[PDB]
Amino acid sequence: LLWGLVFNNSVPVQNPKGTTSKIMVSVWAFFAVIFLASYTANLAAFMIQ
Amino acid sequence: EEAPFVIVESVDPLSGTCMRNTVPCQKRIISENKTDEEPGYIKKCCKGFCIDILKKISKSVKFTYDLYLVTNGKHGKKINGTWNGMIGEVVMKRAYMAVGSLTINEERSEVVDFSVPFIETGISVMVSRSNGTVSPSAFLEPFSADVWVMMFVMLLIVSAVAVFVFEYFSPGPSFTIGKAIWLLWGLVFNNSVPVQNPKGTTSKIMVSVWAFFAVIFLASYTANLAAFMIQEEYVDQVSGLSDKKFQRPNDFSPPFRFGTVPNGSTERNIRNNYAEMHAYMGKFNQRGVDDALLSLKTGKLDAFIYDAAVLNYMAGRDEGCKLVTIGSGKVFASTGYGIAIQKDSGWKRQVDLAILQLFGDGEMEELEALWLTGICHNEKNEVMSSQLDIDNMAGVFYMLGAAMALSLITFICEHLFYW
Amino acid sequence: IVTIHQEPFVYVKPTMSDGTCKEEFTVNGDPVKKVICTGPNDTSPGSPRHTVPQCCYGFCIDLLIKLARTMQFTYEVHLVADGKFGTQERVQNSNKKEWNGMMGELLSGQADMIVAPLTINNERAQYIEFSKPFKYQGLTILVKKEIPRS
Amino acid sequence: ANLAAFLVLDRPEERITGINDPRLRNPSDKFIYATVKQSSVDIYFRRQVELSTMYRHMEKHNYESAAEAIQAVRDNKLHAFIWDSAVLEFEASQKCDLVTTGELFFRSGFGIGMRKDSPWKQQVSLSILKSHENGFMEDLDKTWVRYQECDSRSNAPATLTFENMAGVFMLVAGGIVAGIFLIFIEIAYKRHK
Amino acid sequence: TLDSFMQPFQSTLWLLVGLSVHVVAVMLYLLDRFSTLSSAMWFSWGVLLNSGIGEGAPRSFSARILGMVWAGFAMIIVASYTANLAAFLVLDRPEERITGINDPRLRNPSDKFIYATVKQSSVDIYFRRQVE
Ligand SMILES: N[C@@H](CCC(=O)O)C(=O)O
Repeated sequence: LLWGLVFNNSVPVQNPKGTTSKIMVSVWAFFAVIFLASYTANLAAFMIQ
Repeated sequence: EEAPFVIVESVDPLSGTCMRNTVPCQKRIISENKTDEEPGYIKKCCKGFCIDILKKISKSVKFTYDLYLVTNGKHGKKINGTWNGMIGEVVMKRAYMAVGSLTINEERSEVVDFSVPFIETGISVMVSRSNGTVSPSAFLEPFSADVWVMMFVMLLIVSAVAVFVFEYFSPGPSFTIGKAIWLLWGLVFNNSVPVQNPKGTTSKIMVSVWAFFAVIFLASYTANLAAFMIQEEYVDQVSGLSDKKFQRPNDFSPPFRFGTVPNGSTERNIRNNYAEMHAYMGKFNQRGVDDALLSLKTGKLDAFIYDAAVLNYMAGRDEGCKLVTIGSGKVFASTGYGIAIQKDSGWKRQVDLAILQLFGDGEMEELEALWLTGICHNEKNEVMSSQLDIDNMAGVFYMLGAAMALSLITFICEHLFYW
Repeated sequence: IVTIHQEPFVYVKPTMSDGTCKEEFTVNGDPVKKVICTGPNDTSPGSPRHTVPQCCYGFCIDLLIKLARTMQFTYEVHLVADGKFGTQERVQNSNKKEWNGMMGELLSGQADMIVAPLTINNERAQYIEFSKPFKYQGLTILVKKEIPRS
Repeated sequence: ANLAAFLVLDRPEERITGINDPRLRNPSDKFIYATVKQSSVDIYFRRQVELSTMYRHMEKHNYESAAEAIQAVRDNKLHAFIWDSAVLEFEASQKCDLVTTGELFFRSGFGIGMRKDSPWKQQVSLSILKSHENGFMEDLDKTWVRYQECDSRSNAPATLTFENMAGVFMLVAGGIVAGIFLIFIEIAYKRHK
Repeated sequence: TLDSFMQPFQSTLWLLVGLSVHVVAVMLYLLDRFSTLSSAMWFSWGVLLNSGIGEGAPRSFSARILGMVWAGFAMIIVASYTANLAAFLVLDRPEERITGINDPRLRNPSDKFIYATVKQSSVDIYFRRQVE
């Protein structure tokens, strides 16, 4: 589950049950969207030089 | 003594002389006690763009010159019929030439012969730069309404015909058109609105191409959104000295105040044409360029009328960048400076020929680059470090407002249709 | 008075078949004022050496009409044959030096005034008198837009 | 990341800027420029000895009139045309395929010519000085010089048009003609199995 | 570059986007019920967090219309947020330092910009021979 969310997504996965698990998954998804917006800021510059 | 066309420096602290590229000026003070007499004999040194022009003239017309400062008036106005000041000093035979920032109008040209102009000059209002808002509904800017409606009709057509015939031809409830519209909206929107996937090879084949189009659509869309969510359009306060805001200040919510320095060419030019404007300006008359500039900066004034060249120079060479001239370089009654020569003289032709030769030589450009360039004269630097305020996002919130209104009306519509 | 063709200042449109300029209104709503000229033919005086009445109007013509109204004189405007602004040919081949074009026509006694975009400099002001500038300007360069199709 | 990079920040920095720019200093045969023969710009252009060689290039080709020069630069023949500020500005305003670039130099207005001695020369000066601060010249300039046909080149962020939208629309619409073929072959395979 | 990750967006914007999710969730739940509640709240939270939680979608018509545009609103928000944080993470630096000897800063020296050299040396001699 945690690999797909960080990777941008779509690898089919089965979601857990329980409020605490979903609460943690929400923060992990926030970290994932943070991670992948910084990552793709200047990739074109690093793939050219 | 004024803007750096001509400037006066005091005596050297210990040398008792004046440095290179400098000519000594005489100043006479008569503001002391009138007991016996005091002809204020003081010697300072003059320097500037205009004294370089005088030097270049006198280095080719072959004469020598003494300098002397006027102590009667700034530039000279007709008070009771006696011209007093620089024009008065020229017409009273006490001197011959007048060099500096003298303007060419009808009266002085009628009383004193003028040479060809060597610089541009005119009337221009200078105001403090005001803040500008961002254009709402900018979220739809990096697109065209044409391609918007094209995406609409394309989605509708392809979804309906393709997926309908694909689900009906090839062998959970049956595939309703509601599922068809719901699925295709999520894929284009980047995703996650939960949806139930169809069955059949042709439907998945079409969904693959639609997902490719969706990923295409949203990578072009998010290419320069930051640039479109930042740019703001400024607005000019007034078009010029022709709108109702300047000509008729009586019918105005809290009154717009403007004024200028009296006893000058612009004052007479305004008094001759605009009566009520000058009558209103009489209350807010300033007493100097520096005092008026600081009063306009602090907020006590919102429009200043003066000569265009010196205002442009002050806007360029200013601490930081706070104020700017209106119209971005507009000039009303575009006149020029010059050199006053006594009536019925002979040096006028030689002076004009020397000035035209200096023009044809190109030295004027070098002198301007040396004495007329400004720092803030360059265009504004790149705009960065934005904050993304509530304006551009409320522009999008309006969509949720309209959608909630539509939902509210459709609810009661369906409730009435049920009965 | 002699004038020269210039894109923004003076226009030269052919007159109507009757002999009068086709009165055409402007965008502001005022009738455009036009004067009839006596200009050379289509190309030059070289092969078709013949003058033809044409129609003239523009900024210089309006200023000319304003002056003629304010100081009450009359005029008969006609174009210049050489079609050149003016230059002082001082070639030592013919042992003589003289001006050509508009200034050559003015100095020779053909005309009395020049109402046209005539500049001001040393050589021209040496021989004739120049009035106060009626518009300030400069020298610039004109190119074609690249229209980037990257 | 790469498709946005070619969709933004791609344009020439600027055109020729200065009069002393090295391209005009050393004129080659690829970069062509000229002016109108027998005129003041050529006189001032032949008095600058420091660019005398450039005048040689200017001596190569000189047109007969400014209209011929604009017609030449119009049809991709001449690259740069040096002329007056007002005429070129009005041409760029009306004719919307050309752009004036550079800073002004050798500034000299237009004056009415006249004879060596005449009373008309004495009072036309006062008449123009009176008629220029009475709103007449500004009105004439707004009437005959101020048309403003095209818009401007305000900023760098440029919107999109129906250029690639047609391509992506064709790419989308292409799918169904193959989908119907695949559906027919699927029915054929279901018949055989 | 600031040491934070909430910098590209104002605080009031954060408060508004935090209230909007709750408002739309309550509206969706009420409309779908009176024409599933906790499920609607998870749906409204997951469509914004882009996470895979959220079991089912609403069956009401107007609720579907509202969710359809709420999803696009959340995506526009996420896209704008991603666009601004890269913009301050690249292309932010001074153009260049003083370049020329005749640069206007040295031409008109103020009290804020200070510069000096070694006394009794050749640079000062050549620096006092330039009368300009
Ligand atoms: N240059 C003006 C004085 C300054 C002004 O009035 O703006 C004059 O000679 O009268």
